[PDB]
Amino acid sequence: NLEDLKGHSVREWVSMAGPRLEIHHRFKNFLRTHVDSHGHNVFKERISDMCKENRESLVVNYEDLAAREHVLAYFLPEAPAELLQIFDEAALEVVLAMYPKYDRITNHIHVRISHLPLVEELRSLRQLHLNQLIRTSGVVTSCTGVLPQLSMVKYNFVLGPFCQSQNQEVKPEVNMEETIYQNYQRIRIQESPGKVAAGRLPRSKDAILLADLVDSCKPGDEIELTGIYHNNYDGSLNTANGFPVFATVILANHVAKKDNKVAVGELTDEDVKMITSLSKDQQIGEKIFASIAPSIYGHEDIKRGLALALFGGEPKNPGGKHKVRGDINVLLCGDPGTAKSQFLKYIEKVSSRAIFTTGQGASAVGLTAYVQRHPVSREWTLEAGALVLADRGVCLIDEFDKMNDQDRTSIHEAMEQQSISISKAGIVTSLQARCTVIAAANPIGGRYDPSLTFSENVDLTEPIISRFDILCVVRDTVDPVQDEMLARFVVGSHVRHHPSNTYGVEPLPQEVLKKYIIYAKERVHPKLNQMDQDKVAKMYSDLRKESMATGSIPITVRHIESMIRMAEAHARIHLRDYVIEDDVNMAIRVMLESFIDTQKFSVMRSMRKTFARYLS
Amino acid sequence: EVRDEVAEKCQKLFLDFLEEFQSSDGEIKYLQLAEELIRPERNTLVVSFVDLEQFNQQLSTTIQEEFYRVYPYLCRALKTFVKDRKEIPLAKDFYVAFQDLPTRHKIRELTSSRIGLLTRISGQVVRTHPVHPELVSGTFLCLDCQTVIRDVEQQFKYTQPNICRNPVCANRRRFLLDTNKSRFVDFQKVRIQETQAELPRGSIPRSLEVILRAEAVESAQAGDKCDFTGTLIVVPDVSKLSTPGARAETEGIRGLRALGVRDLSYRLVFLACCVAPTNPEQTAESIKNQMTVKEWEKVFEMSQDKNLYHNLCTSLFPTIHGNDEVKRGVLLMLFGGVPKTTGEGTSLRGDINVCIVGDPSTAKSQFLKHVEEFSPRAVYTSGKASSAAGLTAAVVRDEESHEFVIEAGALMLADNGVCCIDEFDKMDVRDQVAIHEAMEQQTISITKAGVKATLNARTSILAAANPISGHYDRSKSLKQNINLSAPIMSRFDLFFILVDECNEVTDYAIARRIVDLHSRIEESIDRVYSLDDIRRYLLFARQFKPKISKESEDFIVEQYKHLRQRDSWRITVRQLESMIRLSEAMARMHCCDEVQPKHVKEAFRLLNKSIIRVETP
Amino acid sequence: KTDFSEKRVELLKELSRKPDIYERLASALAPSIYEHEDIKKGILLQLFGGTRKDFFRAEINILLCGDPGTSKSQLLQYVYNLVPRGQYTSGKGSSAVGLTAYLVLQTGALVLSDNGICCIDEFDKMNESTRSVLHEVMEQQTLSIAKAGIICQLNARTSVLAAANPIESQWNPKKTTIENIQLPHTLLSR
DNA sequence: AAGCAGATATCAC
DNA sequence: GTGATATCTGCTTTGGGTGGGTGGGTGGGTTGAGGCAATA
Ligand SMILES: Nc1ncnc2c1ncn2[C@@H]1O[C@H](COP(=O)(O)OP(=O)(O)OP(=O)(O)O)[C@@H](O)[C@H]1O
Ligand SMILES: Nc1ncnc2c1ncn2[C@@H]1O[C@H](COP(=O)(O)OP(=O)(O)OP(=O)(O)O)[C@@H](O)[C@H]1O
Ligand SMILES: Nc1ncnc2c1ncn2[C@@H]1O[C@H](COP(=O)(O)OP(=O)(O)O)[C@@H](O)[C@H]1O
Ligand SMILES: [K+]
Ligand SMILES: [Mg+2]
Ligand SMILES: [Mg+2]
Ligand SMILES: [Mg+2]
Ligand SMILES: [Zn+2]
Repeated sequence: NLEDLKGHSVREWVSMAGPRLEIHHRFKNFLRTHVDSHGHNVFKERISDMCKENRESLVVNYEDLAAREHVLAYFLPEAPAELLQIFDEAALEVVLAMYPKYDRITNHIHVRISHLPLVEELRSLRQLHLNQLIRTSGVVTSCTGVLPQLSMVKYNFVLGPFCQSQNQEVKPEVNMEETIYQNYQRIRIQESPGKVAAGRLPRSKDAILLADLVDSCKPGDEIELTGIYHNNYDGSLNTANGFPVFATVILANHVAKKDNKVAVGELTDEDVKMITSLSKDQQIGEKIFASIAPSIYGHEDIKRGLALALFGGEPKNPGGKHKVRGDINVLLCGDPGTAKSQFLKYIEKVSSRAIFTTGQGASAVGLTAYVQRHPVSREWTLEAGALVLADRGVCLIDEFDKMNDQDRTSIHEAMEQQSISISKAGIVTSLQARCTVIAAANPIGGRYDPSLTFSENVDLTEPIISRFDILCVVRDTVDPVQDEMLARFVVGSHVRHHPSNTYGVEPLPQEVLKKYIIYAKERVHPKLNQMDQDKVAKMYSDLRKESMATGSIPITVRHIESMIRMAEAHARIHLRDYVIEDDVNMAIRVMLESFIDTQKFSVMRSMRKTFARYLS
Repeated sequence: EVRDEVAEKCQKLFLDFLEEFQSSDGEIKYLQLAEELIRPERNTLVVSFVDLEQFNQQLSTTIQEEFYRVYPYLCRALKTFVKDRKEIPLAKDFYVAFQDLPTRHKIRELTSSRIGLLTRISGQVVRTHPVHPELVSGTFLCLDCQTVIRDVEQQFKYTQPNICRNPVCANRRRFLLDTNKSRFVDFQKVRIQETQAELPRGSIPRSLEVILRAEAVESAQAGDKCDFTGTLIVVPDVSKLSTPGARAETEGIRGLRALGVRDLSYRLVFLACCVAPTNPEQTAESIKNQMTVKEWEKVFEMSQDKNLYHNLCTSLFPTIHGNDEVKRGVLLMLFGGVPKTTGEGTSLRGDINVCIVGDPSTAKSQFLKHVEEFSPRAVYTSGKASSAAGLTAAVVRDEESHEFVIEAGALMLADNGVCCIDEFDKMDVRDQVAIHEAMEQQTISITKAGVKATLNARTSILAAANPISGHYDRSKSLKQNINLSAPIMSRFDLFFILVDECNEVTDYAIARRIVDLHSRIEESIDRVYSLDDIRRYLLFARQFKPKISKESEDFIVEQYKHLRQRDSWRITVRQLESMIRLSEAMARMHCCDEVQPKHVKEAFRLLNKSIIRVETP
Repeated sequence: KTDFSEKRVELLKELSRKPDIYERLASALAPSIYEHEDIKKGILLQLFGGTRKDFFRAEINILLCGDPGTSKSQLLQYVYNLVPRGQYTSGKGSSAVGLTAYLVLQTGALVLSDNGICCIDEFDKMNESTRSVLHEVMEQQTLSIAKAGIICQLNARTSVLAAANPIESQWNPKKTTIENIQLPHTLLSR
């Protein structure tokens, strides 16, 4: 029996030939026969996906292995290096069996473990975890470049191959041509700021990434790290401490961004089937709109605009000399206590890459990019701010009206040209910043005055206001029926979400919505082939006539391009590869309804009458 | 091998003490404690020195005088005492801690004559270092003969075997360390300082290095005042010593072979086996279990008392005369509501904020001080702050490193507790803007040079404020008397006013109360319940999460409709959620599982009197 | 080192029996200063202090504001020499000895003068942070620090003897005390 | 130039 | 003839910028100019 150890450690047990062969056979059988709840061969699909993409890593979910091979699951945390080597060999055998020509692409398959149940904090690691497989989490604070490390060394006659370990120089000049190398990366992982007690210095660890594990994470990332806790003698540590203390490091096996994030690649065939079937539904647009912050009583315009901003438009560059952004920026502005901050928090929770910041807590350089001073290396370096870090993501700005003016003017270039240009301290460069900006503001005096226009209510000027594709006015009006409905919804929300436990359509589950969004943003690129140019052109002229007469908001060419983005975003919501007439009509309605809301109360009736033909 | 008679005798006698010493109840005191050492995380046993002194005085004296010499043998005795239980691996190491040393020494009494003796000191922790694994006994492979050498002792320096175990082998230089069969211990270095009480007059503070091991690691925090029990040792200059496996790394004694032509100096460090504070996953059932039987019946009696609301109010604030409504509001704040999370991952605030606007010398500071002294986790601060952090975070630059770091403010330090803020109207603009998010979202967000963070501020705020003119004007409304903005005012659940009543009777009552408190400090105070009783009762009551019933639902909806119909201050959804929170707190006050209509009635009474006071003169 | 007895206690009690011991001690307090009798009596009472109830500040705080060229600094120096656990310091930030607490934890003069008297000479020249620190010390008798990973509260049960000058070149009779010396009324009320 | 690590021939018993 | 023990041989040192900023500033180097946040 494999479980029974005849007076050896687990390492010793798995080192000898008999148990080694038994483990190899068991793991190969697990790879070949494991099926899911429906009965589909999991690893047949996983290996096919790996080989189609020409990748070298096979990910194994610890729970499945424990369910099917409990003895191997028990062994794995105690003797990780040996078990992982055996798993690699068996995986290579299976892969070559399925794809006999794959040996040309790679000669090694890495088995990587996910969902390890033994989670530990950076602060909690003790000597009893040494040489064990552990799972921890934190913030990446420092990251090297990808470096070449000796793997199989040859010396100059030419000496025989020599293996290289992570802890000492090998003992036989090196022959560069005949030597074998590996990718090497060192990261520093730190306690997340939200988990360290206030006023306390955070703890940190070092981690080593090898081979195809490199570039799995970037500084500033929230990561879950599974690896081997390893110690090695260090003389200068001993000198420093006066005691024989050993240096520690994590030999990384699996790196994930695990704050509720699923990548397009991780989507399975059944997931895509469900997404496509959903997109076939006739009311899918309404269902997606209803999925935006379901615990808020209806603010249906805000939810629609936020859904459009989440899905996004299509960037274009006709001849390589005229760049047009595809992102849709949103500005919420209205009375206090109307759930603007809750909308922003929901967007932060649902998006894959989102950064939340507030009012006076944001500085100009902190938003875009800053110049870091150093005491010893090159004096000055360039470091990414919020907009750079949120590239291809979302930046949410709360208390947008309370910002310092100098700090608010720093986002103009990023909002339109989608780049940050820095000319400081010998650094002249431009960084990419393609992010959707969603801001929330309060009006002048803390209350929106219906007798005035939007421009009169806010202190923002034309240049910043024009950069927002969608403008939403949140009004808190006293109506007995609406007040009763809101009260009955909110109290029911507090009943439903006790810790013990308008569209007329059922919203999508949040996990389903997250999969749907990632698929549409990655696998759908709607194309604008045909459009009623005369209708859009006539509409634009009418809008510019009325805007000049009333002065409620400025209208620019940017308003034409916003409509095209909204039509593209609407088509993307339906998983359509070509924008159609109903997308253009919806984009027109969204823009005209927004414009009418910026008028004074008296003028609103006339404005609806002026544009009634479109709003029909 | 030569045998140390004294150490072996100490080992035998300590084993006898562990086996035989009897508690008051007649059971073996330390058998039941050693029974806990079967867990992987537990490796240390705490032994009272008074028990050992009672059992055997000669043993205690020998241990005190030869602690450093005999400590390994005491640990071996503990290992033997634990050996019987099957769950312990043969490789596990166990350590002994000594708790109650009758005599104490000052940091400036740590002289050479104390080297190796058992000592107790007090100090304020200045700095803590990261945890390390430290080698205590190495296992080596001999490269000449492949023999395995075990239990090689380490002395401040990485030491390899001197001679190969095999009699035939003559090796002295070539060995290999095997980590998997070596023994390590957790290691932490802390730097402590003299306490302000101990610091001699007109003297620069004297600092000390302390080494914590095994369970003692991460048990003392910078700024804490701690008692350390252990021993004073000398640590040589490792940088000077050369060994076969380890070269030397770049007056004292001369002449050692490992020294070459170099000198060896020494420095004094304290090796602590026990750390304690100098002045010393929850659920209702566990809270009950932590309590003794007397305390549990007292808590039950408190829960059954029909005048509990008034008795608690009077007990908490005995020095203050009048202002019953303010006491009721502060009590409800202390009990709190039920925080909740939505299906989409957003949070519904459950904490309660209260504001007290007062005339000069109206005892609002007294309310804040009473709450601060009562609460276990509470921070008292001022709106006008001495540090750049203020009530929220600040970003400051380390000159040497040039790095930017967060300095925490009051609301961060009070996370999961109560923040009493005095002079709430003197805040600065940065704090004013940040407090919106802090009060509603319970988070503080920063995106500045070198810092990108979301910090927790889950706090209940009790604020004290002055009117704009310096005297409250009854003709005006409360909104007209204070300089708080309407958005900030909407974030407070309750508002109270304290007016100087130019009345002879009130003056006579207040003067009598103050003079009586000063004349008879002990006799003046008469509490139906002691503060410890209330602390235990609050701890028990916070574990209840009352559920809103249907009838309470209807009543709350009707009350909100009435408030909106009645009405830049306005009734928002925040008033509705404040009413929900107050009803939940009222139910919690009686350790109840459902919010009944009576609780809603009381909460609405309080909130309606707050809103009316906000609106009308 | 180059710089009670029963008979001494008997002498002290014999003095305490004298009918005018209050005025005798007041006269002895500062023989050089001229004709400031009430100030001397107040400073004597501050030196003696009130009763430590241990339930209540027992400490007496005194502020001497006035025109330049009076004898304020001399009085502060005489009190500083008299008290055993006293500190003499200045409100100006550039000052060599600071009031605020600032690896070695350095407690300021206010903490060092715990159970003693702190003499603060240029009271009006304090910056806002120092004013906040002083208000905290006078109201709560503690000093909180959260810096460099150190979080702690330091006991500061100290009596403040402060000296203040007007903002103008001379005291302005048309101006009240508050507007003559630019300090908050909240701090003056302590 | 100064000193430790390693190699090795050499006296002594 | 084996165990010291005395002689001989080769390594690398120093702080230093031709030994790097793709080693790291918790391994250690004054002076000035240049970005930040908090400041007034
Ligand atoms: N109603 C009262 N009952 C008992 N004591 C009172 C009352 N009102 C005032 N006092 C006394 O007044 C003093 C409290 O002053 P405190 O510092 O708390 O005032 P405050 O409201 O903070 O005013 P300010 O900040 O302007 O000094 C204590 O002596 C307290 O006994
Ligand atoms: N009432 C007084 N009694 C004794 N000497 C006095 C008196 N008033 C002024 N003087 C003299 O004035 C000088 C005192 O100056 P001092 O430094 O004490 O002033 P100050 O009140 O601290 O004022 P400032 O700092 O504004 O100059 C000494 O010459 C002292 O003899
Ligand atoms: N329409 C609504 N539906 C549900 N809850 C609401 C609604 N409006 C406000 N709330 C609640 O009121 C509280 C305060 O809202 P908040 O996020 O502060 O809005 P704002 O930032 O616009 O003032 C939130 O906890 C939110 O849940
Ligand atoms: K260097
Ligand atoms: Mg808000
Ligand atoms: Mg006060
Ligand atoms: Mg003077
Ligand atoms: Zn050997």
